[PDB]
Amino acid sequence: ISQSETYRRRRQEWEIQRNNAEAELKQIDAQLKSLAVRREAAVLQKTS
Amino acid sequence: TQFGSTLQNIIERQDAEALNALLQNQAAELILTNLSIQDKTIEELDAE
Repeated sequence: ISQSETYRRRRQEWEIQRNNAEAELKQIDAQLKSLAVRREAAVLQKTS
Repeated sequence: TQFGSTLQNIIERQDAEALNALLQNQAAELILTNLSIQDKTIEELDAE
């Protein structure tokens, strides 16, 4: 039972490390969007 | 001579007012581009 519950707590830490990477994928995808707006403000300055 | 000095004054005032009307039509064009860059600054802060 102690081996069966060591493996359970190992899976529960894998779920936290899975959700840390999923929240970082959604964060970098939002940083790619604001950088796409920073480039459009640099093309309008190029037009200016 | 007095007609020629008067005509020289009018041409200088003509080219000084034709330049100032050019400087305000150019300043009214750059304000449209700088007001579009500010739209991309607010759109960035909604993306941040």
